[PDB]
Amino acid sequence: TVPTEGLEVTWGNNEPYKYWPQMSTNGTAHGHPHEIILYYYELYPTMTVVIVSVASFVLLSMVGTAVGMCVCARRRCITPYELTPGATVPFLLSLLCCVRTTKA
Amino acid sequence: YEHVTVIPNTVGVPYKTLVNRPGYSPMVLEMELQSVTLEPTLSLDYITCEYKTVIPSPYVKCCGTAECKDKSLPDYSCKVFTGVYPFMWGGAYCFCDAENTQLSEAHVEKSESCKTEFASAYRAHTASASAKLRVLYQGNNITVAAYANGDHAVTVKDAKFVVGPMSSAWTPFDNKIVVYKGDVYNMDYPPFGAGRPGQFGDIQSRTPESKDVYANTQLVLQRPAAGTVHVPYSQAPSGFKYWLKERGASLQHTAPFGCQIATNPVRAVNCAVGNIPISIDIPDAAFTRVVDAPSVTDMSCEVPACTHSSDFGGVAIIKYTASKKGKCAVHSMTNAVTIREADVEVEGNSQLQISFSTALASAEFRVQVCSTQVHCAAACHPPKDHIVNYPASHTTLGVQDISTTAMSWVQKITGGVGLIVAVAALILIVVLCVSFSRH
Amino acid sequence: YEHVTVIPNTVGVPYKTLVNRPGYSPMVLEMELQSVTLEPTLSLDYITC
Ligand SMILES: *[C@@H]1O[C@H](CO)[C@@H](O)[C@H](O)[C@H]1NC(C)=O
Ligand SMILES: *[C@@H]1O[C@H](CO)[C@@H](O)[C@H](O)[C@H]1NC(C)=O
Repeated sequence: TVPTEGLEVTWGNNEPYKYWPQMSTNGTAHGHPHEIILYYYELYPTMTVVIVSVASFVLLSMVGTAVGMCVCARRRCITPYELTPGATVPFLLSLLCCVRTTKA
Repeated sequence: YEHVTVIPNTVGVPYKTLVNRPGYSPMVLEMELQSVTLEPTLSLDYITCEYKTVIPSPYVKCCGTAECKDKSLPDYSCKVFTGVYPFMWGGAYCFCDAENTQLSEAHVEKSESCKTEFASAYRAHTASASAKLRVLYQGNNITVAAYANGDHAVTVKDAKFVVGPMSSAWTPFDNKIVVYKGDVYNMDYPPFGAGRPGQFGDIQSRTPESKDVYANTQLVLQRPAAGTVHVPYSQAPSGFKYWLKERGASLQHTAPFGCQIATNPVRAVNCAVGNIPISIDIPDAAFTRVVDAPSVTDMSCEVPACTHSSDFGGVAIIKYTASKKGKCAVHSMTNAVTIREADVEVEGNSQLQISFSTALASAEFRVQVCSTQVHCAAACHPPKDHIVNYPASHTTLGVQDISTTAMSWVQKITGGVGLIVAVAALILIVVLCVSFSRH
Repeated sequence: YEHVTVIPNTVGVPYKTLVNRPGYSPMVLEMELQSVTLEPTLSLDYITC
């Protein structure tokens, strides 16, 4: 296994051999069929796959913040009609349509 | 002007530099070091070699009692064995039987191999560096030797230069170093006079031609048998005559960073780590005027085929329009790419090509030609092979590096929902506007 | 360099296939087959006269 530095290998009384790595097998391209991550497989395979994993993590955190705003938004759209005893708020929920828009 | 450059300590890559003297032409100069070695300090501690036992003939003390006068010799040893009986053609050598004793005595010494074939236990501390470097200076592949420390100045051909000091003070040698006739070993030798018996390190001398040596050979003189008139003595195995197997290997094959170690003197060439700063200084006599250089217009660069390999995998083609006829230097201003051409001859409205290379997939890049910026972009390909037998040049790169549509993808997927979180902020402020006007 | 392709099993039709290494100029390549000789395996049961 030739390292990212490079290999020296001597055999017998011959003058030794000097080997080096290059770009990969490279079953890869750039398109709508992606083949992008395989380009990743020469700039550090199994290093900064932590970057794409934490990138999936920060996008799931972003949509988790979307879950946070949706639960705060449903709670604060229930806030104007907590149980306001008029039984009829058309210009609240007709203008709003959070949940159960049949309740006047 | 004076120009200070820095080059990483690797052999086999033409590094380039630009000396910018304002009011004058740029100076794209080339350096390439061909060999860089270390000269560790010479201090031989002790020679060591193969011993030889010196055994005098026995002293058959025929029915008297002998003794031995304790002469001071290195590993002198003696015993008077009683009750001996030698045999010859007339059986016993002498007549009587009871008090028949035998004075036996032996000692150790050097050999003739110590005159020629030995090992030297050696002390070596911090070193100097010496190197040889080729500069492509204006159609001249010049080459200058200099011992690099920051303290040696050499001027040739209207060029003054001070090389060194090195940045890494690492050295492949430890304190203890043993040399044999074509190889070195970083092994702690036992100190002279403190030689453990049997193992390597026993029989020792300071100079190769002393008349005194130190030894530890555990010599025991056993009892002779009946008629076997000889010297029954304990053998002393010395580390040299079996030293051949436990060598492991020389430092040629145990070194870090690929140093080649040649003896007499013990140089360590191509110890490739770190970087070296160089100071070059040059007056006007090679500097070219700004207005007397042919300025150019109509910068039209493009790349027909780039391939991000280790060879010149990109041939960039550029059509231009100059002012007059003369030399023109070309230079890469970012470190993603590298060029193999110092300067080219340009007459007017003409076209040239250049052999560049980079490491990544897709990059845009602005070249300078005789203080004229020209930007062109390229999308490249990887080579189909996996292993080559030479290091590349551009492959020092970062991790935040430009690409193809990858950055359009990362600009896509961060679309954002924080604006609709701000819409939730708007619904909470429009409900809190009833009583949110005090704090 | 290395190329794999599929031609349809027809006789007497010219065909061309594009080979493209990177870097160098690509080539188009002309080929045409003439026969597909089926050689089945033989074994003699008997003769009759
Ligand atoms: C050859 O022998 C001489 C004297 O024995 C010694 O000084 C010299 O270093 C030796 N050289 C080699 C190459 O063995
Ligand atoms: C200097 O040496 C290099 C070694 O490859 C060669 O390519 C270059 O053309 C030489 N230049 C001159 C001016 O001798």
